[PDB]
Amino acid sequence: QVQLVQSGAEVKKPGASVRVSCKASGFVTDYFIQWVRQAPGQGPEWMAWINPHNGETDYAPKLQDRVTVTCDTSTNTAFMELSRLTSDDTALYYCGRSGRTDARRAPVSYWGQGALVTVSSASTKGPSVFPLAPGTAALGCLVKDYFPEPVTVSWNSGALTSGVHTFPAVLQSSGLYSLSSVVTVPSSSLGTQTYICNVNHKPSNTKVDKRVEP
Amino acid sequence: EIVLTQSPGTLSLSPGARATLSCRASQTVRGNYLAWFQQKRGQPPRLLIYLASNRATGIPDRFSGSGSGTDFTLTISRLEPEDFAVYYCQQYVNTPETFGQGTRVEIKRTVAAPSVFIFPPSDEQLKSGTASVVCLLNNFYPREAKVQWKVDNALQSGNSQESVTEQDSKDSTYSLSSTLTLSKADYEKHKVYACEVTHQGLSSPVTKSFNRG
Repeated sequence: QVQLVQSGAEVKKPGASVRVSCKASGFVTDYFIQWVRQAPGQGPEWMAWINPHNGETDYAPKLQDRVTVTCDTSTNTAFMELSRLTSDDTALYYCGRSGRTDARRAPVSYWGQGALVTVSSASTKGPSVFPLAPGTAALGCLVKDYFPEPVTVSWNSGALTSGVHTFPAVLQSSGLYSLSSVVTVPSSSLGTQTYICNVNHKPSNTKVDKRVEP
Repeated sequence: EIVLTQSPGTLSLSPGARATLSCRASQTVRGNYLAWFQQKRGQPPRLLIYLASNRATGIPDRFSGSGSGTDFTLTISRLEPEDFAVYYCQQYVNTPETFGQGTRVEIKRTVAAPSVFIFPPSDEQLKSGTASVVCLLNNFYPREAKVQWKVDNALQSGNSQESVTEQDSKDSTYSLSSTLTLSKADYEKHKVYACEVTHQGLSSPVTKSFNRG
């Protein structure tokens, strides 16, 4: 059925270029393809449209000069290139399908999953996982100094879900991220139940299991 | 650029209530090419309304777009718990095809004070020469809260970061984590580490403390 499959997450230094792909399956010269980006904690921002049936494009004037959209008929894939990147460009880059290229104008009805582009002078780097040591008791893991997003945290390999809060990451002034994950448990449970946080940083192929003791 | 101004920024309502969301354009949106999107969690936007008043395919009839010119409204006639989300308007006729800044619709519940917990740095972290001290504010409402770090009763400033969870789907509360980061050198200079929490559910700000040792 209808799918927009985007290329994987990328890290770029300031001044570099990125090209995001948007591979159509289930339908790409039949429909307008659109590009929308979303910075973490911000709203969506429209970038561009292409008519893949004749190569016509429209670009946001702010971010015209730096942006190019193209489409390859043969591989059924559309591309957005953004040049002269700064940390202002760190965003989830969505492609989307709007109306048919022969139809009335329409908004974006089908969205890709987005490609996270992180623009930074930091290098890819797995976290340090530190315990947050403990009748309800709070305990946790501090997942510090990793780059880029994201990291996933589970407890007791996903056995423990009730009372868990995994917080949004903060971007430290070092350019590295830090995140906490906490859980509230019965105080009587301590020194009977073992608590291990399971941290996965896919981007650095890092898995840490950290036991939290009283 | 057509600028879209949505209001309010935040709407706190009971499930079952009517919600009215406004989108004002800085100029006429020709053809009424005004769309409404819903966004939840970490998902792409979902189209609700096109041409200002037309429900997209498989969108329930409790959603209603109206207006024309510079003045548009999304009404949700009866809020189901899945409708608490961010709503963006967008004009899709004039380049650039601008979005509004979003209205957040959040569940209105009774006031709940945070439960506050403070975590000293681990010995594992101190071995590497930095001290992260963490303050947890657990399961509070409303979202508005203030953390003040103190070190021997001196107010801190510029050396902490915090983040807030999404509204909990079971109890409609928020939680907040604040981290104070110091060098092991600066940490070892002081005894009393405290986070002071201000919240509508607290009669006065509450402080949670430990002594290094």
